[PDB]
Amino acid sequence: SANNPWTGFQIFLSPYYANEVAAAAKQITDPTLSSKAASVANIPTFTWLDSVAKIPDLGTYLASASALGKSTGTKQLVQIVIYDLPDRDCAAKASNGEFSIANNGQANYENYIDQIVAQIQQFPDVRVVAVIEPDSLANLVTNLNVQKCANAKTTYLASVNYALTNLAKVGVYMYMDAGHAGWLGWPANLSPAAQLFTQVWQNAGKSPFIKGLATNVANYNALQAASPDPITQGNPNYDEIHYINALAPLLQQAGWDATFIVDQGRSGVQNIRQQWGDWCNIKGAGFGTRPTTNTGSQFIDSIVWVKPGGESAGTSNSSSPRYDSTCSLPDAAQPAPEAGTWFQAYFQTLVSAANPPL
Ligand SMILES: *[C@@H]1O[C@H](CO)[C@@H](O)[C@H](O)[C@H]1NC(C)=O
Repeated sequence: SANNPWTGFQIFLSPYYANEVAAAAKQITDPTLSSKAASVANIPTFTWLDSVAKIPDLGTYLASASALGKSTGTKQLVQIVIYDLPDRDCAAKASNGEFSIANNGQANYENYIDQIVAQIQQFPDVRVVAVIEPDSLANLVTNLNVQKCANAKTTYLASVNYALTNLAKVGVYMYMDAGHAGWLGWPANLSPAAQLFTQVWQNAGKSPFIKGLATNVANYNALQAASPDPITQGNPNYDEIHYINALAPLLQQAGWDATFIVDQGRSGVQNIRQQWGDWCNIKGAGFGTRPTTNTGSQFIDSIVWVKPGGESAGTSNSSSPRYDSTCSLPDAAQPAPEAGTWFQAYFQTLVSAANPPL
């Protein structure tokens, strides 16, 4: 499109990830690998607003970015993920997230959005790009047979609508999460997905700030695979570029000339999964293509690193109350610590296996 949110802006580097990376790199004993690892702190990532507790951090990042821009003559851009739906991650094998539909979820989520808007409102010289609710709307395409998802459907739609509608009022550029090629990219899932995303876009007023969709968030697919990963058999859309090429025209027909961003943060190593749906701490993953607006496609505004690599996605301990058995599969790195905590060995392999090399 004419207006790529990233062009002309300097991406604010997460200091939280930078601190995690610095602490991680000093523990890497091989000096050559340690230096490569340290350099990861210079690669832009998205900040996940996974709870209300993260909102004060957002405020600090907006204010810091504003000052860095003035000190360097640049216009700054802060990258965030909105990730706090009630009954979050409805198809996952364990509940997570501070809000529940049964305890005033809608009002509490609205207040979470309101607090985010109240921060963003104060820093108009900083641009914000937001990924809207990973692991939400895609479940409403393929997973309505999952009772928790069926029961969450109206809340997910209302809450995502509230986020889109209110973040647009402060000029946030938004990409709704849209799963990945092995989820919504199956040819038979394209049209139901397009229908859902278009209805969501319509309900939020077709705001021009709703730029399009984010794909492969927190996943491992290739953008453009050299050859199809065996996990993809049966799906002609075996990588993200095939998925995006197939979905984009369906959105265009609705009057939404949508554009896309694609996570490649953990896509450096292909052919590492037994089944396509295996999502947790996949062993042997490497950092992938660095963020860039040189995307190879009319439809793609940026390759991005949405999920920061090194933070565990779930414990492998089957005794944890938060245990999801996906995290103990033969292709999951084990032992793995609780979700959100640093996973040092996984990070070191992400660095070692980076492609292109760090
Ligand atoms: C596994 O889970 C139980 C309870 O959640 C805990 O007591 C135990 O120490 C955990 N073991 C590891 C290695 O995390």
